[PDB]
Amino acid sequence: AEIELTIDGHKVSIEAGSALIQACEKAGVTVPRYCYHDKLAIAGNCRMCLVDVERAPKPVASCAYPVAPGMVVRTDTERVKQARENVMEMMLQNHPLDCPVCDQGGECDLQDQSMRYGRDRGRFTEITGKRSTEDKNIGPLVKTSMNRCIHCTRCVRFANDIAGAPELGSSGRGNDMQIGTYLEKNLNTELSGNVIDLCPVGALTNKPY
Amino acid sequence: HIVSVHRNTENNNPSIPFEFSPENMKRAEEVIAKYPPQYKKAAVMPLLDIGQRQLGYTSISVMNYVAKLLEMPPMRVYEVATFYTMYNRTPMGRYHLQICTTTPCQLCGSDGIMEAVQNTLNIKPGETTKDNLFTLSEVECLGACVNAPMMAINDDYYEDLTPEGTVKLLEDCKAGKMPTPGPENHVRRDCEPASGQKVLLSKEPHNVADFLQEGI
Amino acid sequence: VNPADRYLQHVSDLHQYAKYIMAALPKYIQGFSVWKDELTLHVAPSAVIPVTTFLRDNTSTQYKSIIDITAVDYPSRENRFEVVYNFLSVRHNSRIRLKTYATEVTPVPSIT
Amino acid sequence: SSYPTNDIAENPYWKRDHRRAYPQTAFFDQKTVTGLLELGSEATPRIADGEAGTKALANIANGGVSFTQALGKSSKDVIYGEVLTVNGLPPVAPTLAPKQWKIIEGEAAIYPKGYPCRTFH
Amino acid sequence: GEHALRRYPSGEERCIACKLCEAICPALAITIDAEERIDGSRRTTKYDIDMTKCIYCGYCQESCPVDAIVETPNVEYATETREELLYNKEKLLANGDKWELELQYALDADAPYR
Amino acid sequence: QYGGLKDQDRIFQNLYDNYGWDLASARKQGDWYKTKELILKGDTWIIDEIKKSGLRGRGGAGFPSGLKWSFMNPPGWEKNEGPRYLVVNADEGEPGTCKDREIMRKDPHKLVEGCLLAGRAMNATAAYIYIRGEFYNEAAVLQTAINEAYAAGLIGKDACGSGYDFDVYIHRGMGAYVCGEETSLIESLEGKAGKPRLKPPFPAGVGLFGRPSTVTNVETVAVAPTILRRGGDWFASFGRERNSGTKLFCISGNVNEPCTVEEEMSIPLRELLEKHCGGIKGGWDNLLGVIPGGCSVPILPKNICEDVLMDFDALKDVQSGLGTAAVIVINKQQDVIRAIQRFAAFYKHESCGQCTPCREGTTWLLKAMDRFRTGQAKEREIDMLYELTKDIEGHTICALGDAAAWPIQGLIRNFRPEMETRMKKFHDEVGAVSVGGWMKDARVEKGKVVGAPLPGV
Amino acid sequence: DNVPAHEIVSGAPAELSRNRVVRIYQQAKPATQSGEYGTFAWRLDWDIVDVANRWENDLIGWQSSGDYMQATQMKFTSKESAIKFANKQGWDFYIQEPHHRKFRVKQYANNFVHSYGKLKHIRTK
Amino acid sequence: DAYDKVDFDVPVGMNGDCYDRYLIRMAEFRQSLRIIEQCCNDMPAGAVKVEDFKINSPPRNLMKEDMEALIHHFLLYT
Ligand SMILES: NC(=O)C1=CN([C@@H]2O[C@H](COP(=O)(O)OP(=O)(O)OC[C@H]3O[C@@H](n4cnc5c(N)ncnc54)[C@H](O)[C@@H]3O)[C@@H](O)[C@H]2O)C=CC1
Ligand SMILES: Cc1cc2nc3c(=O)[nH]c(=O)nc-3n(C[C@H](O)[C@H](O)[C@H](O)COP(=O)(O)O)c2cc1C
Ligand code: SF4
Ligand code: SF4
Ligand code: SF4
Ligand code: SF4
Ligand code: SF4
Ligand code: FES
Ligand code: FES
Repeated sequence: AEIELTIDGHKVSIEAGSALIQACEKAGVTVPRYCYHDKLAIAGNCRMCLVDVERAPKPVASCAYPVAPGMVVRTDTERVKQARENVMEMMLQNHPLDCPVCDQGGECDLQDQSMRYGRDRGRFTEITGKRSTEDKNIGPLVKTSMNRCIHCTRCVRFANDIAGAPELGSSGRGNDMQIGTYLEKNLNTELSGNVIDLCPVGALTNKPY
Repeated sequence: HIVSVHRNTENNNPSIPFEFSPENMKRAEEVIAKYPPQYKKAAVMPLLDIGQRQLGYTSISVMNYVAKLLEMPPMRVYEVATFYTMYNRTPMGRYHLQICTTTPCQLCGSDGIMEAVQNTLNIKPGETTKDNLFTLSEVECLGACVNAPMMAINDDYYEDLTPEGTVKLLEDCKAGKMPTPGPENHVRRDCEPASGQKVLLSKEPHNVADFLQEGI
Repeated sequence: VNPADRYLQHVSDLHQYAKYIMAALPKYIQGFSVWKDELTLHVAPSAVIPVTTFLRDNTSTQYKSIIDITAVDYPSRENRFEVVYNFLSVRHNSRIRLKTYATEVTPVPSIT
Repeated sequence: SSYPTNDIAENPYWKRDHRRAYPQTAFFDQKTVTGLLELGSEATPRIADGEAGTKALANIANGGVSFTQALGKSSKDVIYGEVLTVNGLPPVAPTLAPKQWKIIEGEAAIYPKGYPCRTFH
Repeated sequence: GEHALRRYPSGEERCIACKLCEAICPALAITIDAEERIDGSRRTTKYDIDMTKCIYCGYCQESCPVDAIVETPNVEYATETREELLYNKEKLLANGDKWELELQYALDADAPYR
Repeated sequence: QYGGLKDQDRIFQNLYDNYGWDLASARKQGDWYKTKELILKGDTWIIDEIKKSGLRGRGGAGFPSGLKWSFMNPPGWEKNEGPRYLVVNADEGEPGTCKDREIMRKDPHKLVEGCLLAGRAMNATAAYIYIRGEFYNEAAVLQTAINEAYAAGLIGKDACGSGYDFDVYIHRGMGAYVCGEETSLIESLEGKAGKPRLKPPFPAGVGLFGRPSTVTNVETVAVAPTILRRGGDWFASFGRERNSGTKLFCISGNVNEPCTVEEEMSIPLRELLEKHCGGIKGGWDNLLGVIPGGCSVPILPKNICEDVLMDFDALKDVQSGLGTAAVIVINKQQDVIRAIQRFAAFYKHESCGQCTPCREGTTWLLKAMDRFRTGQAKEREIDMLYELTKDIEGHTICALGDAAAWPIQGLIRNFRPEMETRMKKFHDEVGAVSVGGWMKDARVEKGKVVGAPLPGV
Repeated sequence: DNVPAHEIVSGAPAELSRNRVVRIYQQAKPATQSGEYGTFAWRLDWDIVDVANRWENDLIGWQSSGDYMQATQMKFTSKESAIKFANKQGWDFYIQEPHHRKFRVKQYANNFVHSYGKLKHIRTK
Repeated sequence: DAYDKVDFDVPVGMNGDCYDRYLIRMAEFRQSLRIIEQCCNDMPAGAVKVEDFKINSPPRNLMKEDMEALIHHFLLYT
């Protein structure tokens, strides 16, 4: 049945077992995110949605922390803001300076949430430079610029679970982890066009457009 | 780094057929038996190991054969194979020199061992010999730090090394003969202080049965 | 430094002043708002002549200079337009803002 | 650039993010001024604890007391301290920076004595 | 003064159709269209400035992230009919080619202050 | 005084391999003497002996082991049908840690009996021992011993005749240090890439194959049969309160004789070193610092490490931890910054790359450490680096990020003057450096950066 | 109910209230972004006219228009307010009721549920 | 602004006719010259625009090297 908890002072009632981010959304509190999506499995790899709950010592992933009776949640603590800035700082470290040429520009979540929660400037000026990633050909519909991938696995989650096209996945480990097919294979499904909308950054893009 | 893209060449190509030898087959049955019947995809790692034993390296044909055998989509097998570093996706040769260069190793001369190997074999750590006969590799901790200077060939550890001794080990390997199975030019039996045993100097071990909790 | 911090004591003073004004004309003043150094009085359209006279003419206020008059179109409200009056008191070096409301057919009393 | 704003190691942007620490606009209607008159203020309370305080807040927020009755019940201490000044005089229109004028005369003036234009400092 | 579209030393255009100049222009003077060039580059296929709407504010020049649109110091281009004042891509590139040296003077002088 | 453990009190005599690992030799040691009656006794008795013992996970977590196995048995455990499971973390990979290798190679049967005993405590149907892959020969050793145990009938469908079913298998991981994490371990066993899951759900509620499972270090399971036989109070007698028992202490680095021994907990450093490893190479004056526990733990300075104690508590008090008790000593001849940079390279190579903080932060830490190793940096970049560590610490999915952040913080806390001297060496010696290692004529030309050293090309 | 023509005191052309249809709606959650900040206001904009919407000038290639409302769009705080405004102006309107995401409970642990039968699909993470 | 850091006088007429206003303007010339000189003598160093790139655009040398600055520039001008 429906349980009760408080989020930023408010009182919000939600079905038991739901994720904390569903409660926040229901209560009118905005939480940043990238990897979470309403139609996809929960992933919790972007770490953007951190919040503080009094029981936990460290901030918790809001998309994957189940709600419990009497839970007290603060989304506006100094620690939370510092956490969002830290996460964004790390996210943009290897992101290419491609906005004037990225099709996502003007409707990019990385832009909007960097502007809303990130720092005004950057600290990364390394003479070794950034990481770069090969581009991958996955058919005539979805153009790929994989330098921009932030590894949210929305594309993988959708292609596997929703459309049943398991050719998409993540290869390698650590920094060199690449989304792709590991060999030249088209993303062949009649629903492929949707990874264009799911990819929060311009990594996957409409090719005829 | 980690290469995470496969590019088809005439060798290491999907059309190349790879099948398990009958002994390797029976072994594969035996290894799949260990996991629950519905969860038999858990056996991909041992099966890929078997493939890399039968054939020199983990080729795309091996990955696809394993994927067919466990009725998994080959992309999952690709993710597994590329995630684990002990999977060798390029061909190598008969002996695979693996220097440990984590801090305990360097604190006792793994740079000297590394130089000795590189002088004997001009090749860089990633490269292999033009004879294919040796392949070098810089590796993280191999789990024997008590013998800080140490190395592995294919499966055997060789520890407490010396540059003047690493060269000699190398030429013994080059001739074809294996000098010693023991880790070192014998100075210790593999874990005790060089000054000999300081404890456990008893001719026979004490039975635990002499000490009883009375709880039974 | 946060630039709003310099206004704190003055915001308190404006609050006290607005409290006095409401207490003085409870028949007219529907409410006030205070933002840094700008005080606003909200009045109904019928209250404009009395409140403007009190502002212009009371010894403690003396808002002798009309600065501007304008309207702001809020299409969500039942009364679209809100009419704004800004006054200036050269005697006291202070400003005040007075709001009313109107519609496309109900007029406001002129303060000419 | 200016220190500490250009520092690479100790400035989190949210500590110097002045746009989003902006002062809210404080709206006071007659009910709120009532509540201030009866129940006092956070700085100097005139309210009882427990359910009594909450119910007093409630019935003022419902309309139990009007503003005029509020003023009538209001004692001498509260009127003088919290509506007028402690001396009973009304408060003067506040000024942010009071300016004290001085008139410059003689040689330091802009124009000599005859002209109808004076120098205020 | 008048507008001109710049090239890279290699002679490839600098404008990559990012359309920030189009978005910032306070007079809505600029009209741009784009698509994948045959060699795969992101380039413009139409770039017009209506010189009779422009207010010569120089925002378009502050905006462009590759210094492609610039404003020359040229003021002597008065025309006898209005249709000559509707610059298309070809005209603006020709202006860039013609004024590149003076543009380099102004850039060398002011770039540290932008 | 703590230390100087009696040879009779030593847990396993076979550390030194003189007696042998044969099943008959283990019988001589007394293993499997009383398994029938131990199994017969109720699981509550096993877990309660553990609670009396105060056993805490010596993999490094330290979460109380008795309570941990308690969570495996919820009140309505009977309702949740399906196989309960147990898992053993044989995947030691912590740089400096060789204890578990000694445990599996020297005393294999103790692990299998402890697996059965703990599984009885947790009502597990089967066990999986997850061995790292470079560990081949002792994987064979363990498999031989497990075969002996099957053939004797002590492990199997009829365990010692008690009617309690147990199967024990060997799973080999293949070169991924993140798989040591319990949840990455469970995933790798399941047949995926070893990317940890998020907790909650904890392994007990949802674990291996979706079934309730528990992941435990090998030596904490290994000590369990001897603990049960000899009693909890005897085990508590050794080591101070809440830090009780005797642990393996692999010792490596710049000591005169590197060693592997077992010893009472809460022994002093100085005594441990000089008694077991012939002392620091060059004597106690020649000591720069010591890393108590493996690479994941902040390094100790010379002055404070003289009086420090080897329990969890004292090391946590001096702002470090026991970890896997893999002490690494560094003498004054060696460079500390080179060692810490190598640890950072290790963590960069070891991140699974799932969560953005770890994935993008380990590489930043490596890039900064190279420049500090050459000195190609400004002195404020030290404080910048500290904040970079704090970007990672609390925000990752698993504790690999914590481990990545910690060694650098220890380095900054203790050896910042060394970094400052090396930066002066870069400035006077080579040139003036801006933030991130750029220099006056450092530019980009025809695809590369020319004009500057570029550390870590 | 609806103000007829010729007692509107706005002075707008009669054609606006005679043969034009406005539409009132809430903006849909964009599929490209997860943010929802634009979706709460009630927009009001005019349905296009066939002949006068947009043509191409035969000189510089621009988008000519004869519809003077093609760019106008009002914002309202609520559906009833928009209805009242359109009625007070005499505009024929249509309401497009918004669509929202149906709530469902999402558990991270659901990714690891034990399967008693054959696996329907290999989740991968 | 910096009207509190600089010294100047304010001319005030008395008859309120065209001639007084002319005198006032003519003396405001002088006061403006005084203020200009003071600012010429006291111009300090530092930034000229507020140093938060969420309000004012970043310098072009950052915009072409730094990711955050490029994002903020893009958004500010779009
Ligand atoms: N053994 C090795 O080679 C290495 C081990 N480590 C050690 O790992 C430690 C951190 O590991 P973590 O997994 O992050 O530790 P942790 O503090 O999260 O504890 C891990 C265990 O806690 C148990 N647990 C805690 N609360 C529970 C609850 N409410 N219900 C059920 N189970 C619960 C879990 O079952 C889990 O296995 C460090 O202290 C480090 O020293 C790290 C590096 C190497
Ligand atoms: C990166 C990483 C590696 C780990 N490696 C091991 C390991 O090799 N062996 C181990 O027993 N625990 C390891 N752990 C910790 C275990 O996952 C788990 O938390 C616990 O310590 C093992 O159970 P136990 O110590 O209570 O017996 C590791 C944790 C992390 C984050
Ligand atoms: S994906 Fe977004 S942040 Fe990255 S370049 Fe494109 S618009 Fe900019
Ligand atoms: S391509 Fe897009 S959706 Fe896929 S992992 Fe990268 S950022 Fe996420
Ligand atoms: S100068 Fe101003 S009006 Fe002209 S094109 Fe540039 S931004 Fe637009
Ligand atoms: S801003 Fe510059 S680069 Fe972008 S479209 Fe305009 S001229 Fe081209
Ligand atoms: S912290 Fe590092 S190792 Fe752990 S899940 Fe995240 S990326 Fe992988
Ligand atoms: S949205 Fe929750 S961690 Fe990614
Ligand atoms: S440091 Fe080389 S094996 Fe451990």
